[PDB]
Amino acid sequence: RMMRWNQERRRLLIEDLEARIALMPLFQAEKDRRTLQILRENLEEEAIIMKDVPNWKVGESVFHTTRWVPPLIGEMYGLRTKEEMSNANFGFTWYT
Amino acid sequence: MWFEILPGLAIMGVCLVIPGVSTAYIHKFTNGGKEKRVARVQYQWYLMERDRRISGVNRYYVSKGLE
Amino acid sequence: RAEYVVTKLDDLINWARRSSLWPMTFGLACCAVEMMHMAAPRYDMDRFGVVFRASPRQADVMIVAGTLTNKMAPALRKVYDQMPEPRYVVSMGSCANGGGYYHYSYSVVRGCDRIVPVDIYVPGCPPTAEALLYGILQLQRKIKREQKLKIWYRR
Amino acid sequence: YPSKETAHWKPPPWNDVDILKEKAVTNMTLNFGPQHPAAHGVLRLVLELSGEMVRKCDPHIGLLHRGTEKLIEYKTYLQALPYFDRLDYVSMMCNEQAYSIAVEKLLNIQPPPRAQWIRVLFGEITRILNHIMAVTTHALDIGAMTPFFWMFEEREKMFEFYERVSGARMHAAYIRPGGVHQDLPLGLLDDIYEFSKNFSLRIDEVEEMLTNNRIWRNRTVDIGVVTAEDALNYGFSGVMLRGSGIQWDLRKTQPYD
Amino acid sequence: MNNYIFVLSSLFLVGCLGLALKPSPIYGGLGLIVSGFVGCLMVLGFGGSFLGLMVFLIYLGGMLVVFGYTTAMATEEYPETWGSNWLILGFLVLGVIMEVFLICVLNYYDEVGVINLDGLGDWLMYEVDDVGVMLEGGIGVAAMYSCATWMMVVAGWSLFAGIFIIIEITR
Amino acid sequence: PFLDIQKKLGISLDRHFMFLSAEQPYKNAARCHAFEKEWIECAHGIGGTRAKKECKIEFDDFEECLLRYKTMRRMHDIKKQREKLMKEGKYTPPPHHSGREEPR
Amino acid sequence: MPSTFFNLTMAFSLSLLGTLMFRSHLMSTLLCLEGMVLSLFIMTSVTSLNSNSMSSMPIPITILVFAACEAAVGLALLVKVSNTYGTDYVQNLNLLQC
Amino acid sequence: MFFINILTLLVPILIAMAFLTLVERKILGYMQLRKGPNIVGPYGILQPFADAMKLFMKEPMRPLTTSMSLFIIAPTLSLTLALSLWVPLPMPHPLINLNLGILFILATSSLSVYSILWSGWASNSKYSLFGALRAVAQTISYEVTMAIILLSVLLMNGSYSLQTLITTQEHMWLLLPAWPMAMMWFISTLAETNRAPFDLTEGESELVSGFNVEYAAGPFALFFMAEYTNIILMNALTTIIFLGPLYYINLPELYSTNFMMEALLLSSTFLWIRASYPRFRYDQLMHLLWKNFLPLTLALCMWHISLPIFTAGVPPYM
Amino acid sequence: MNLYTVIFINILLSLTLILVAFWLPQMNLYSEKANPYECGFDPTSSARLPFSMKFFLVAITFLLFDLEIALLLPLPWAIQTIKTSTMMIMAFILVTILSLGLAYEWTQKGLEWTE
Amino acid sequence: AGRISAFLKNAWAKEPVLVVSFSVWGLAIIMPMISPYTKYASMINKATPYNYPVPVRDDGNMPDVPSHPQDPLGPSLDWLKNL
Ligand SMILES: CCCCCCCCCCCCCCCCCC(=O)OC[C@H](COP(=O)(O)OCCN)OC(=O)CCCCCCCCCCCCCCCCC
Ligand code: SF4
Repeated sequence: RMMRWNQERRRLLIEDLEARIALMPLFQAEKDRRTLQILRENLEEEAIIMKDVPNWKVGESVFHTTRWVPPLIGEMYGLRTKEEMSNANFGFTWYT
Repeated sequence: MWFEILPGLAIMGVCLVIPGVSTAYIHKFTNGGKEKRVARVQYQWYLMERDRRISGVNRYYVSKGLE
Repeated sequence: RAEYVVTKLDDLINWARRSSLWPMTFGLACCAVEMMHMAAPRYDMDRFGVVFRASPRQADVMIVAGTLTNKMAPALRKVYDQMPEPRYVVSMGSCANGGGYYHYSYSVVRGCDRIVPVDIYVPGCPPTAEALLYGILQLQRKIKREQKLKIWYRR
Repeated sequence: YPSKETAHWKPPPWNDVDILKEKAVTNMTLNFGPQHPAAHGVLRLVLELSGEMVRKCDPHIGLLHRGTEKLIEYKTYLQALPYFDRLDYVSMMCNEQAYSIAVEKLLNIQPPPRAQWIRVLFGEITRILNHIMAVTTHALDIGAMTPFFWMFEEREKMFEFYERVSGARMHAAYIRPGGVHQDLPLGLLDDIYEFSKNFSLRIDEVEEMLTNNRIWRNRTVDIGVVTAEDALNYGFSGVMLRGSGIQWDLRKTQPYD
Repeated sequence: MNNYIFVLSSLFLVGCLGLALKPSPIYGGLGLIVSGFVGCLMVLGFGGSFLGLMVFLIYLGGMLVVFGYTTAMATEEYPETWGSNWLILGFLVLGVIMEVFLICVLNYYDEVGVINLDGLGDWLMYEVDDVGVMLEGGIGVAAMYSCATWMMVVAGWSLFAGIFIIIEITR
Repeated sequence: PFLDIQKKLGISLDRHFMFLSAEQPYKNAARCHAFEKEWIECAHGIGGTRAKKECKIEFDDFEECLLRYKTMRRMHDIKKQREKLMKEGKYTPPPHHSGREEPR
Repeated sequence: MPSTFFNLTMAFSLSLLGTLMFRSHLMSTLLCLEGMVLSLFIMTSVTSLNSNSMSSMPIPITILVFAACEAAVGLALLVKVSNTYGTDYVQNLNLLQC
Repeated sequence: MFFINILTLLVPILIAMAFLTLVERKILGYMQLRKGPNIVGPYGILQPFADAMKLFMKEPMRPLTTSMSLFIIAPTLSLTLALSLWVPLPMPHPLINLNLGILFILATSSLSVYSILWSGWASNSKYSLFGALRAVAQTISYEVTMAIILLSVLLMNGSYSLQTLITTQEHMWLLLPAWPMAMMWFISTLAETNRAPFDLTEGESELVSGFNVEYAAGPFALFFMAEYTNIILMNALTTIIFLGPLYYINLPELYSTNFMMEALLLSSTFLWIRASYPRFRYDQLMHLLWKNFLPLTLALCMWHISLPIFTAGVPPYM
Repeated sequence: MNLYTVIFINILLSLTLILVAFWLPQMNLYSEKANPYECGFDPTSSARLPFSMKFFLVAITFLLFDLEIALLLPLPWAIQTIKTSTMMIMAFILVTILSLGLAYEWTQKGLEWTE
Repeated sequence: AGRISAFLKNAWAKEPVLVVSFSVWGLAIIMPMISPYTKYASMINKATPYNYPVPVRDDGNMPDVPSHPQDPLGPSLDWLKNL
């Protein structure tokens, strides 16, 4: 009865994981345009309304490669509030 | 006789049902009639933090009716 | 009102001390056999909230059964001077009250009361297990009628 | 190339093993004072431990001496009879039965038969008052508490066979040199029968609980393996020698009553 | 919140400082059950819940032996640990003032970025996984049985031989 | 390695997880796959002393994919300015950096 | 991450600063040698856990199977230091220089 | 609204424990043919309040030869932990769900030792040093087995989350697959939770009130509050890991209601033990548990590895 | 955060319950009840001397196995690998060499309480 | 035999633990080698799509599964069902 049941829990997982397969496109699309909306929306802050300093480029990368750097929490919403900063830092780790 | 033990049990026996049945009704009240919606993986947390962003900041609501 | 509140607190403070008093695993003579027959299924201590704990730090009353010799006497007040001090005492026997037999011998103290102060005295050579039980029901009201918060208010 | 800082360095040994006979152990002298429930109220039993294994014990029995070999000296033979209940405060009549014979021997007297029979009857009820007090007290120390309680409903049922015979439940000055002080009442043997038919099952209700376990059988076995010819050199003579195979008893060899 | 791990980290440095002063092995062992617990926090403050608990399972059953032998080999008539002299209590209080000194020194030299008390708490995870599954630790530790099965034989053999290596030292 | 009895047998005893971009457990990635790859396919057959001067672009980048330092001073110089700019003003933070926005 | 490793490197060093200055116990130096390991467990796990280098996550246990097997051989010598002296003082073993 | 859940999670276990002090005195009594408490309340229902309110009036002994810091922290550390183990304990939906919700138990179960070591080491006394040492070789004995008897069960379950077993037991109790594990688990729930037929640590008859003898009333209750609070966990787990009650998620109070019915038996099953069996002499317990259970454990540990791969029964990582 | 709300409480539930035990009993601490016990006598030695245990070797075999236990714990995830034939074997190899290591000590008188 | 087969008889009467252990040991490795269903453990565990299946791009080749999931080509596990 643990043979025939544990098999089914796998059969339900495949049912439950293939659901996740169908929605990677929608999420990855939202996640791309979202994080690609954060850091233009940090640039415009950093372009004119701030940064009238000496020699300073505003869209300035720190690489020679020209490829896409996946941004990160320290850059992406690194200058929102702390609670929005403390929600990927310590979001899932601190129990939903 | 031995039936004098039942008070010690059936008063202990109305004392360990509470932390089970109170743990759900307190979740449903806070979670909107649903369950606590635990998150073990990084995907179930994404759905929350998505659903947290499709409404007011509480995430136990809006779905279809929008577009 | 304050006195009425304090009389009831002092009546309510004692209900615990008198119900759940934990005597001490003493021995030393025949008299101790009757304490076992007071732990027996005829005259149950545990029904009265009375429990043997074999350490004084966990204890609330000493039951002195048996001849308190001169060698045992330091070990009897080294033990009475190891409890907290709501500590009570009970002297089972006529060897512990006065040294009934052995009152005139040389290696016997002529009373538990020579050494530790006592709240109650149970007579009988082997006092019946229903005669300590009358005593530790009488010690159980001898501090029902203690007024330890009353005499704090009027002080 | 000796220096002042090296003239004290004697050379080393050849086998690379030197001499450091210290004997610096001290073995943690502990005592089972007269409050430990193991000690039956009175014993001290100073130790020399090596952790928990026992290397040398040194009992200081004497914390209950009163002097009832010196008080008999000042009290006549009837006025000293109840001292003998106190010696073994568990088996009372068996002491009275002894002192009530050493006196009789000196007097060249024998009691009547009906006294001898009842003097034997209680001599072997005390036999049951005690092995209850030994089977069970030896189990409190080991952990099993219940057969203590099961039998002290059965044991008080026998103190009512003194209180219904003598007056006192426990210290019954009943077996004197002059036979026995006072006869039985009409409703006594009819109750020992109603007690004796059933006591044999209460052993089975305990003897079951203990004589087949592991724990009891892995906790007492191979403990105290005192050999035969050393018990006699030590003078046990009661049960700590027939428990090692010495067939000996003073009722098949020296029947007195 | 932002100052979470710097606290768990400085309470670890302290749990390993008094550990270094060498009090009696009890209050050093206590000094490690704490810092082992605190290690389960920051290991867990950066993700994996497995690896933190491990230290907080080994060095409980580890320091349970350290309590045993010290009562038999390493213990004085008087432990004389922390509140017992002034040689340790000075360099337990001047170690901590040296800490609050030193970390506050080199935020003024905010050029190597060893600590950035103003830019603190914003660089801890670095773009983890947000849409994802089957990612935690313990999937990596279970590579002992797939693709890293030499970490497994080489550590198992150590415990196979430790059991022999240990008794020849006692015998 | 000295006494290299791994290539001699061919098998990968342990030379298949020396670095980050090395067969992660199921299919995951090690946060700098794109850079270590570009660093080490560069420094192959040119080994050693000439992997240190011409293949410096790929390490200078991988030294910043991993340490990720220059992004801190480029993100601390911001705060240092804004924390200085405000506190004497001249800056009103928008809604979407002080809280209230329209999440997506 | 670059606030703990200076703080964990500085925790390694204090334990390295501890297991070189003794205080009349061999069993507090062995003891200081495990908190030394412990800072390397954590300063190895995090590096293998911010980089998401799960392939290296077998390493913080293999480091630690030799944290107790070394302590085991370490503890077992005290049995043979005690059984000569019974005191476990480091000042008591100086009869090799001869 | 979360504090109102802790308040309904800790009150209903300190108020239950209290009546286990009572129930551990009556059930033991009627086996001894002796009524327990009958008097202070109707049927002894009001005795622990006396016992409790009695102990917080007597002089907490600050002994002259001790370490007054660890003296006070052990009962703080005992009542904390064994009370804090109820946090993830899943009546159907727990207060705090955890992936590694059972390693949380094992690790925190081990810190219940240091309340017994630091206590008796602080308190200068031979009869408490022993009880400290009596736990050292006890934890050494079972803790090898409270993992593997707990692994091999969770090996034909997947994640260590205690919540998964409610779905693993959706149609059957794991007592039947693993009664060998459940036997040795029961005894390993009985060495941990030193209350036992083999107590060996609070030995009244050998080590009188071991690890506990220099402690007077105030600190003393925090061990009884912790020991009799821990008796109910390690039976509450058996009512989760081996005895699987009814989930049926529209009446989740059926789980909690059958969770009652079995936990009281397993909490009332320990009570037959103390009234039925003596102790193991402290050299058998480690010869009974490295020799008899440890090989038999590794076998079934190996059998349940070759149980699913033999057949198919692989637990999923949800 | 949600757990810190559970567990700072239980320290306070313990810490608030201990302050109301030292400052609400009315004590009388003088000399002879503070001094240690040993069953009604003045203790001979100093209570803090070498115990000299006898299970010294088993404490180490535990010290080695707590690693080995830890070295088992990733099996619930290891079965979710695609191979499940090295996980098969290498789980037999670990458990077997243990029992071999345990059976050698079992015969060479390791867990036997030197005496 | 007798001089080996009857030695197991006391070792089953006394020492009745190591016989189980030494049996279940020898009875654990042996059963997967004589099973009908051990093949599936490395297959039921290989079907799980934890990661996303990256599609290839059609370049006039690979007559496999077309751009349609419910299309009869490809790894259509009807063995997990109807096990
Ligand atoms: C008297 C002395 C008392 C001091 C000792 C107290 C001991 C307390 C008991 C020990 C705790 C056992 C170890 C706990 C480790 C965390 C358990 C865990 O792994 O889960 C944590 C959980 C995230 O893990 P997970 O759920 O699996 O991730 C998926 C998301 N659901 O969710 C989390 O991320 C939360 C993790 C942090 C919780 C740690 C609790 C610390 C409590 C504070 C201790 C210090 C006391 C405060 C100071 C007072 C002064 C004494
Ligand atoms: S009074 Fe009587 S029963 Fe009590 S000890 Fe003395 S002789 Fe024995």
